[PDB]
Amino acid sequence: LHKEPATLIKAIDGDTVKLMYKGQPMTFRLLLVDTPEFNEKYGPEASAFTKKMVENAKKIEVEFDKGQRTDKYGRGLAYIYADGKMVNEAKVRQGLAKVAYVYKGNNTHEQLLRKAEAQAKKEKLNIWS
Ligand SMILES: Cc1cn([C@H]2C[C@H](OP(=O)(O)O)[C@@H](COP(=O)(O)O)O2)c(=O)[nH]c1=O
Ligand SMILES: [Ca+2]
Repeated sequence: LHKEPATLIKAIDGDTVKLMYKGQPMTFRLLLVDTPEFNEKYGPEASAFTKKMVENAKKIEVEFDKGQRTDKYGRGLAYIYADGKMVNEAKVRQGLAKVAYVYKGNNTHEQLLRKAEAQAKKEKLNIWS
């Protein structure tokens, strides 16, 4: 895969970010993850962690997978990096999201994320406690 530049417009919530990609505003849904809704347990915690990761970053990057790049709602589908650290992976790694929505063709980082979730469990970290 390959990374592309982008800039933050707005950190919406756990699983979505609005970015300027190719000079155009676009909302991205993070691939391979499901964050607890704002009103569920760990929701506000999961949300802050995500927001701050993209807001504190000096450089945001977009990385599409080998399949569809947009979902049915018109959201871009990608792995997002903050100063070279993958946001999708970091969220799962700290027990603030679960690997989910693994679709044929967009699963390049599936095993890396599942290892992060296994590691987060070994520690009953956040959502695993
Ligand atoms: C992450 C992801 C979500 N989706 C769709 C499936 C779900 O459809 P439904 O709206 O019918 O449930 C929806 C959930 O995204 P959210 O978890 O943001 O709500 O987004 C994809 O199609 N591909 C993806 O890679
Ligand atoms: Ca969600």
